[PDB]
Amino acid sequence: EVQLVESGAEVKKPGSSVKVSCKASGDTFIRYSFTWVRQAPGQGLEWMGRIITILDVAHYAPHLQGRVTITADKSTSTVYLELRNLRSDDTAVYFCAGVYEGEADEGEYDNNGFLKHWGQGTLVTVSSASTKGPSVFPLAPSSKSTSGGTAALGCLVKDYFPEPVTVSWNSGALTSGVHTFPAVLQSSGLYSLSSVVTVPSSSLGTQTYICNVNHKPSNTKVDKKVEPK
Amino acid sequence: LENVTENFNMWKNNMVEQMHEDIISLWDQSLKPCVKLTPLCVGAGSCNTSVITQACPKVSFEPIPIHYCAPAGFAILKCNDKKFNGTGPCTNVSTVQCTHGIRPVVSTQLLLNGSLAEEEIVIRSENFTNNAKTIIVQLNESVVINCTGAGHCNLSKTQWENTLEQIAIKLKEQFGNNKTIIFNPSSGGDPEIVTHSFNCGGEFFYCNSTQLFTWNDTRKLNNTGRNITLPCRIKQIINMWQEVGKAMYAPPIRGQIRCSSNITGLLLTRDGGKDTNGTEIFRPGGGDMRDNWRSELYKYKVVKIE
Ligand SMILES: *[C@@H]1O[C@H](CO)[C@@H](O)[C@H](O)[C@H]1NC(C)=O
Ligand SMILES: *[C@@H]1O[C@H](CO)[C@@H](O)[C@H](O)[C@H]1NC(C)=O
Ligand SMILES: *[C@@H]1O[C@H](CO)[C@@H](O)[C@H](O)[C@H]1NC(C)=O
Ligand SMILES: *[C@@H]1O[C@H](CO)[C@@H](O)[C@H](O)[C@H]1NC(C)=O
Ligand SMILES: *[C@@H]1O[C@H](CO)[C@@H](O)[C@H](O)[C@H]1NC(C)=O
Ligand SMILES: *[C@@H]1O[C@H](CO)[C@@H](O)[C@H](O)[C@H]1NC(C)=O
Ligand SMILES: *[C@@H]1O[C@H](CO)[C@@H](O)[C@H](O)[C@H]1NC(C)=O
Ligand SMILES: *[C@@H]1O[C@H](CO)[C@@H](O)[C@H](O)[C@H]1NC(C)=O
Ligand SMILES: *[C@@H]1O[C@H](CO)[C@@H](O)[C@H](O)[C@H]1NC(C)=O
Ligand SMILES: *[C@@H]1O[C@H](CO)[C@@H](O)[C@H](O)[C@H]1NC(C)=O
Ligand SMILES: *[C@H]1O[C@H](CO)[C@@H](O)[C@H](O)[C@H]1NC(C)=O
Ligand SMILES: *[C@H]1O[C@H](CO)[C@@H](O)[C@H](O)[C@H]1NC(C)=O
Repeated sequence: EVQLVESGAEVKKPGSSVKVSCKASGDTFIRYSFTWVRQAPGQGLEWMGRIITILDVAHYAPHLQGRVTITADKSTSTVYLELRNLRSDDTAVYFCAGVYEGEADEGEYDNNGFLKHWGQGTLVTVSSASTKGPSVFPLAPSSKSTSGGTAALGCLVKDYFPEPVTVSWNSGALTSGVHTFPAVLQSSGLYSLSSVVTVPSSSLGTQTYICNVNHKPSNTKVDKKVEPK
Repeated sequence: LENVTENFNMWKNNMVEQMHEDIISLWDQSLKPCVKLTPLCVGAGSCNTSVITQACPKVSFEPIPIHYCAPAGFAILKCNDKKFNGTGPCTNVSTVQCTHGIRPVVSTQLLLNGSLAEEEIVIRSENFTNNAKTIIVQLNESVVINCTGAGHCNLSKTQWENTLEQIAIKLKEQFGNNKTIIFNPSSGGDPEIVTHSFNCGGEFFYCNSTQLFTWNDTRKLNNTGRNITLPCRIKQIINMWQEVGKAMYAPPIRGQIRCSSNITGLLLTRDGGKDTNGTEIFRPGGGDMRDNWRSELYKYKVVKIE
């Protein structure tokens, strides 16, 4: 019963090359055939290829032949996936996936296409943009729109890169009744999401609202006071 | 029979190489691997592996007998004798159209469905003195052996015990009567050579032949066993006999694979011992499918018209 570990998410620029690692542990390495399955944001699984490890042979996906390679280091027990000539569309979460094959070290081999063990997934952003912390802008609580019960307000993390971004309200307390939207890619090449929390108006002016946005990539942690302005 | 005296050399017979090459091509259009790896070097040590991936159709490869008829400008000469070394001057030679029907069975250690020895058990060898040259045994009475994809083969403990005797006796009758004859399992090497490998239903069986080659010219092994059961195993990743390189075949599928072949001969290979006391140790051998072909063409030789 193996556990697959992957290399870190990498931000590569167009026309470049990226190599993602995948540590295989918990069982006999050569008894597994590993497959890389990529998935672009919003998109769905796309078979990238599979390496019949023990044999050290790997077959690939038509639309990738030439620009992709799958190799395995039996010594360190790792599998690698290399894509060269990166395009923007290559931007996706590259999954490492494996399946048991049988006493392959003994000649037995099921050569299974499905994937029983999956990796945590490694994200690769292939874009011409540059790493840059975000900028949080408070969303004035609808004081002249909603009343009587509760009012909704929030933040607007705009122009950040590469990804991803975490969000919490009031240092991490008011995480309830909040709808943090998936980021969105702007024409510039940057992303921008939004976080909101519909809370009672009678609490505007005592509980200084502050969304806590973090962006490890840029190593820029931001806090913004959402005063009922 | 032909009224003339000619030379024969099964160990340098050319039909062997002509059939072998045929049997290989009889394999490239019947049993095609999903992947085939083969060495590729320029000589500079470094050796890339040439990979090939083709369809892997499950076919129940069932060998058809093969005849060998001389065309024209050519004639086949057959040797006739109850005990022919297959390497020398044959007295009762005789020209024939086609050689007897031969079922190109590819296997190691045991020769299956071959041709039995008319008289008694005969053992040929390009040089018995050389502990490197395979000894081809020829049974005069075959020993049925049934293998199944279920994981094993059954053999008559009786018949096999006898056989080892009527073989062990033909051995010392060549290396010295006052010499003890012993049988041990493979010394080592590839799975295909270390076990009794062969193909059945297109499945590459690998039967452990320890119980067949652990016979001491003293004791027995029939305590609570009527039949010998070799623990066989079907492999998908195998070393090719046609050429250095591995090859992966697709897993088994037919609800049942079964074989019932005639152990018509063996391929032994005694160990040197460096002239040590009379204690010749013979072990399973083969892996060079030509010896097989040989065991069938040992008494033939095609020749050009005069
Ligand atoms: C690999 O083998 C090829 C033979 O096709 C040879 O030309 C090359 O120098 C070797 N090195 C590589 C590419 O690994
Ligand atoms: C050869 O076969 C006959 C029966 O076909 C058997 O009686 C004889 O003993 C065999 N010769 C030996 C011992 O190799
Ligand atoms: C092998 O199978 C045959 C039928 O093909 C049977 O007659 C024979 O008894 C079997 N031999 C064994 C299991 O020893
Ligand atoms: C065997 O060798 C000879 C036969 O050549 C025989 O006279 C002798 O007594 C025997 N000695 C042995 C090796 O036991
Ligand atoms: C079967 O063969 C293996 C090696 O191939 C050997 O080590 C083992 O002891 C054998 N088992 C039997 C049936 O004696
Ligand atoms: C051969 O002899 C050895 C030791 O004398 C014994 O362990 C082995 O079982 C014998 N082979 C058989 C099974 O006949
Ligand atoms: C040894 O076992 C075989 C069957 O495996 C049997 O036919 C034979 O009679 C046994 N040996 C004796 C004579 O006790
Ligand atoms: C050849 O093998 C079959 C399979 O067990 C057997 O039944 C048949 O009698 C054998 N025929 C020969 C060559 O004697
Ligand atoms: C001849 O030997 C082959 C071994 O490959 C076996 O599969 C076949 O069944 C034998 N002949 C018969 C009785 O069908
Ligand atoms: C043959 O047996 C051993 C072989 O290892 C050897 O030491 C011995 O001198 C020879 N003769 C005997 C004692 O049987
Ligand atoms: C066949 O017999 C004739 C008798 O005249 C003889 O000349 C010839 O050499 C013989 N051939 C054989 C079998 O050696
Ligand atoms: C071959 O010819 C010799 C010489 O007469 C004879 O002794 C032998 O029986 C013949 N062999 C056969 C049966 O073809």
